[PDB]
Amino acid sequence: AHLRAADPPEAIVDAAGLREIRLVFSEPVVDRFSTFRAFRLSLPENGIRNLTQLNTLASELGVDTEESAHHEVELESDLSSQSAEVTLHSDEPLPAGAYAVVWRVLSVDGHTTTGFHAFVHAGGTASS
Amino acid sequence: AHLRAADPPEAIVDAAGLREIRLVFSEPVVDRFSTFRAFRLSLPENGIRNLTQLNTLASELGVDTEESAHHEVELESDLSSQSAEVTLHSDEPLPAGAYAVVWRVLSVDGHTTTGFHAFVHAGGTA
Ligand SMILES: [Cu+2]
Repeated sequence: AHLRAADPPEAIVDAAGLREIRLVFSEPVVDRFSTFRAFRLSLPENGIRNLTQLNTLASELGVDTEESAHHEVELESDLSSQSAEVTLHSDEPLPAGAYAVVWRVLSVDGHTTTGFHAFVHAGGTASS
Repeated sequence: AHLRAADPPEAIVDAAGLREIRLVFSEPVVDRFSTFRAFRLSLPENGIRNLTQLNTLASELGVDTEESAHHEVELESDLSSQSAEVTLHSDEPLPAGAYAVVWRVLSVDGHTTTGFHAFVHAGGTA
């Protein structure tokens, strides 16, 4: 499988009120065996200067990351579109910050893949 | 004259509770003839992918921008360090967002320059 589509995209977005992340894969995702988590990333003193730097940080996290050593976003996932689309619904609106979603997916073809998708939320839980 | 340094710098910073922007120029700034404004930028639907894109948005603003066409930050400015450093104090903590600071400076050498500085505040007010 591979990721076809993700919203928010890999971008600095405003999106005040954001409370969901959507991923669309190229194949149906098998339930149970596929898992999804997201993190609010700690930015280094004086920040990051492009999304390449953000991607480097995000690439080190995974589904077996330890929650107490990081800042996990609590969320609930559901499968749709004959299980090719995954919607991650956050408990409350996401504040501003840099975020990564990480996964391990077993696809209908029987292969397991891992990956991540990262973005910068420049809006807050509500409109300025 | 040119900008030597700025804090926040041109980056994506967390900086929860940010309420001031410091700019340091290469020459003393003349008060009154020099002015400073800041704006919280509207990002496009697709978001932006890099800070060059941020620069593009910021570079169109200036000291003669119309306040009602934008989202201006209410602030007070203060000169120091024999007038080469400018501190911009925001009236409330800055909410998260992309920002631009713009200026027109008259330097003690009698020359006027314009410029801008942009950053992304990815943290909140606390
Ligand atoms: Cu000059």
